[PDB]
Amino acid sequence: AAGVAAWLPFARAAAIGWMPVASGPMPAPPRQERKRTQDALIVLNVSGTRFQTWQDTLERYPDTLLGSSERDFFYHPETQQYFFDRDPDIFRHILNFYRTGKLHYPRHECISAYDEELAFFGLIPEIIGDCCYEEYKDRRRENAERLQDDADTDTAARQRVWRAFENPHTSTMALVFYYVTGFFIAVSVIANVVETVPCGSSPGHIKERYAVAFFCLDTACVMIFTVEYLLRLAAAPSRYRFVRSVMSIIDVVAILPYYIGLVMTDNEDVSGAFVTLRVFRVFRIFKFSRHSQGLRILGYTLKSCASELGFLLFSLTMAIIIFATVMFYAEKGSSASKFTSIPAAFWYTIVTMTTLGYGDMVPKTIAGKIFGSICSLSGVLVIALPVPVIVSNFSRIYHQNQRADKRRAQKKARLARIRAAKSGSANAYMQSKRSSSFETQHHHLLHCLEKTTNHEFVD
Amino acid sequence: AAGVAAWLPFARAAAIGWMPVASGPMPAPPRQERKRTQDALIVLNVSGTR
Amino acid sequence: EGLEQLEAQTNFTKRELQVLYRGFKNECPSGVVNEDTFKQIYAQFFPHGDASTYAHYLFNAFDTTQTGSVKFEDFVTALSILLRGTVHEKLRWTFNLYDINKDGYINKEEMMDIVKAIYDMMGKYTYPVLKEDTPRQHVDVFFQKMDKNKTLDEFLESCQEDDNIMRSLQLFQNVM
Repeated sequence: AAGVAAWLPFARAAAIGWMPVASGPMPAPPRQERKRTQDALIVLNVSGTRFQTWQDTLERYPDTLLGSSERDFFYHPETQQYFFDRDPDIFRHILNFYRTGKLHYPRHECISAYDEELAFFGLIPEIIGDCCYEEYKDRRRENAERLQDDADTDTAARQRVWRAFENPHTSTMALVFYYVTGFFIAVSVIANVVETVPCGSSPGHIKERYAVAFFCLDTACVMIFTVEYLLRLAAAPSRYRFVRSVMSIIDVVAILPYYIGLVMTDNEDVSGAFVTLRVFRVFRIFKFSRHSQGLRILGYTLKSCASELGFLLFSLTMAIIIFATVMFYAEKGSSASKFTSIPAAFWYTIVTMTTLGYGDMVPKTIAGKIFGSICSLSGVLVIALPVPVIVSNFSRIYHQNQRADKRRAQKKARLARIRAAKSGSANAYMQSKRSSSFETQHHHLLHCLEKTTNHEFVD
Repeated sequence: AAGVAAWLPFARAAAIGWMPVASGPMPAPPRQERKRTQDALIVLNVSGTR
Repeated sequence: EGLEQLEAQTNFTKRELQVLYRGFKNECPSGVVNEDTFKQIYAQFFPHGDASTYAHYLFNAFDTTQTGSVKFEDFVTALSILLRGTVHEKLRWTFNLYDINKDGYINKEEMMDIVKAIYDMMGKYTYPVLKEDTPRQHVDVFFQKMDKNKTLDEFLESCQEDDNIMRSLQLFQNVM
């Protein structure tokens, strides 16, 4: 490597190994200099104290800024030294790297400062040793998501109400429509549940109540929902991506059952589909998605931990199979023999997975009870395996939600500070027009612009 | 502000953009002590460390 | 380089060259400046309006060979030939500045965008209350100053035929 130049003369001695075999013109060493060592401990004073290093130590990596004559841009001639104006402690790590050829990242420093110091000295971030590289990468990813959140979104016609619509806490009309459609979803699901109660839609008194008025309550509500969906069809920034969004899928799934039942009863009386209609009528519960602040958090959390839940599914299925087979095979000889099949044992294994317990189905042989107890314990551990990951992701996302709110407030404060500084500069220019060394030339350029545009500046 | 005060000469090049579009009495530069950055580095000590 | 770059590709002293390089590296640690840096320095210098398209043209003039980001050598060479160069060099720089495309003539739209870049900076806080008309009279005055027919040589001669712009050229040739 280029950093082991001090061992270069030793390789010269290696020629003696093959020198008797060597035979040729030997164009001789190319005008070598300084037979005796004249290594100068060149001094590099960085905003204060100084660091001395050998010339070959600084020149073993000429590809960087400190190599070649580029460093002489920061050379200080009247003092006979290199007065760099950079941070004097990251330079220490740079010097250690130059000596070693390997750079270590100390843990307790800001990544922004470290990276801009790296860029100032013409280095690459990929030379960090694996001992420090993993930590630097963690810090990179955390500050990267930080800066991503710093500039995610900014609030910026007929489509304009769309921004009001999808941010209902902007205008009174959007907020009232949002609240009232939530009330409509709630009243529709309440209508369904109070339809199911015997007092409303059962022959409680055949002698005499059964109101068919509820048959209207859904339809109107359904039509109401349609309009906002149609609203999102009208002010759609994306015609197809909006439908591809899961929210739209949930909305259309909740909307469809009334119309599909209309079509069915218009054409058929398919058995088993009307009850399916009633079942699917409930997905206004899922339509509550926008009103529920945390339901989006729950969905994103479930999406994030997909592999963990899949592994849970696989493990629980395997445990259910094993235990159900064992208990059916070791219990089929019982008198009652409620373990009449492997599916019959499935229900017992699944009620003993979750410490649920019904007593309707219990083993009656000595092996049965002990296998059931072991089954219960194994189910407990299996089901408890992924819940820490699930709740960790949920709480995490909750934390990024609140911290993103705080960061948005901080960015608003910072833009207010920037505009305040702009106003301060403007009024400073105005008072200079009415009445440091830098401000003299600043206002000189301002007056030159005024002359070239012949437009005087007022308060 | 002066946060990039080391870039004033470049801004002067910007002025070069707009002479043919200019119409004024040209009050000239307001003069200065020195037209450079010859101000040498200052050594400042903080508890025995300069 | 900095070792032989004393006058070969610059027109400044060693002290001025080194201080300019140190300042540029302080503002651009990577050693290469981009368009957005021009935008934000030009906005910081003049905090009274919008400074987008004029800075874009300035960078395009600095962006030699359309690389997209100029290095230090060409930047300092341009600064040297504009601040301590010859008159023909300044006129060549202005020619390249006003020639957004690569045609032999400068048309109406080029002057339109140039005068808009000049006039948008003051914003809505000026005493004369400029409107879109004042760029029209300015472009008319410039064009009647230019040749009647639908020339870079004519613009050069007009520049050197008027002493007001020549005395507006040594404003910064002397200082810094």
